Amino acid sequence: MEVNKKQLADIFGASIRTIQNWQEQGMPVLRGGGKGNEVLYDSAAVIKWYAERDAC
Amino acid sequence: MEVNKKQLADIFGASIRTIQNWQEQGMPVLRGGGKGNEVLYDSAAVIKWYAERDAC
Amino acid sequence: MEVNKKQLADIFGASIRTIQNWQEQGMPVLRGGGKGNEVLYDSAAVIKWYAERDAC
Amino acid sequence: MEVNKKQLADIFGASIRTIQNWQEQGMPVLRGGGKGNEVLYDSAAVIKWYAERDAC
Amino acid sequence: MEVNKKQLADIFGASIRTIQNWQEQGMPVLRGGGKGNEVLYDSAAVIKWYAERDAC
Amino acid sequence: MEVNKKQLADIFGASIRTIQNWQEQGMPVLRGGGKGNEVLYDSAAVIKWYAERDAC
Amino acid sequence: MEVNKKQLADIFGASIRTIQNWQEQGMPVLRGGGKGNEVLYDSAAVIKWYAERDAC
Amino acid sequence: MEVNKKQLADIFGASIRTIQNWQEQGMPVLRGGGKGNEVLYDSAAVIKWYAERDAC
Repeated sequence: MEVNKKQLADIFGASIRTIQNWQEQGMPVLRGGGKGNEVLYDSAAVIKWYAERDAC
Repeated sequence: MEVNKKQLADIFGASIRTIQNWQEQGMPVLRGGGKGNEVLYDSAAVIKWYAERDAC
Repeated sequence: MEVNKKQLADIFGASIRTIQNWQEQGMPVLRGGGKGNEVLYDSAAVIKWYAERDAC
Repeated sequence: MEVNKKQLADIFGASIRTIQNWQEQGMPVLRGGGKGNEVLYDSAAVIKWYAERDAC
Repeated sequence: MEVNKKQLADIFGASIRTIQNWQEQGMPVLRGGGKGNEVLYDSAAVIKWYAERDAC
Repeated sequence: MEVNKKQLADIFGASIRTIQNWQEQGMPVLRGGGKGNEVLYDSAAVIKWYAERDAC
Repeated sequence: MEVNKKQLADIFGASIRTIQNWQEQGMPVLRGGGKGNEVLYDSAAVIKWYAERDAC
Repeated sequence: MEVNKKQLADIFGASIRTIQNWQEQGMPVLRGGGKGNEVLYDSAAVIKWYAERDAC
């Protein structure tokens, strides 16, 4: 599902700064409008990204 | 995040049948009652369980 | 007060499925204590949530 | 005992999200460590903090 | 979580004698299965009991 | 690529303050975000903007 | 020897995820300072625990 | 801002030695140069590095 940074953090039971550090490490982001629009995330793709970090 | 089966499925980009199927394999359930009760899930704990299943 | 889903729907004169909607929309839930006892609610907090829905 | 966020949550019959919310409210942390090692908690110290929070 | 007497003491950072005295004062216990299974505890229920001892 | 202020400054071999100064001078921003939203930049767009500014 | 989590994984030829699950299973941990110092391990103590998992 | 070792220490309310020790621990340096070059720092990047050090 479509989530904002705050909603993503809550889904992971994590800090917002925990979210931002993951972004720096190549964590996927969705879209918006270009200046005047919050960063959006696909929870499914973030979960897949989190999982493949330590997949064999 | 505390979510229902439909929400958890949305979060994972999965079918409800996949969530039921994960539960049968031992996926953690947060307070979820029995009868007259919808089940609540810890999205964060289900995500933890997910990654550790094919983790190294 | 400490109420279950049945008691809460009762207090709101609503269907249980309606209570399940409010939960999916972000309505506050207590911390029961695991997959043994039901979801619990704080009636006071649910009322404030209900009221702050169209408080602006 | 020394536990991770998921264990502390299991111990309290709570969500991982509830643990994070408690962390923001001043809930004691044993080994926050540093980005590289997850956060460790003193279950005894968290319980003492929980009990002192709604006590006379 | 489901714990034995030794695990519950460690969770409380306490003496097993401390636990046995809580039992006498009415601290909640789980069930088992006729000769073999030790006394089991719901950590969540025990914390709830610990806190209610002088809650407002 | 989509980067935060620190990453952009790292990419340019510049201080974060120079990035803020470029922002005030009309450097393109990708995700302005709400509050609690960090600012996201398009590295490719900031580079094009950089080259145009003293190009002949 | 005294090692941090990254160092113990390398000693074991393992992922960080593997070390964390062992911790969850009761693998010994040292002490520190209180949220600042990383989790520390006694390699000797950890090896004894690894071996005693199915020593006769 | 771009500041020298003495300025950064003053900004942090810290000893120059602490700054050196943070440098050994991986703290970002801006204009480092070689010899006949004193070290410049991005105060904004050092602050970010500081906060994420014991952040969740």
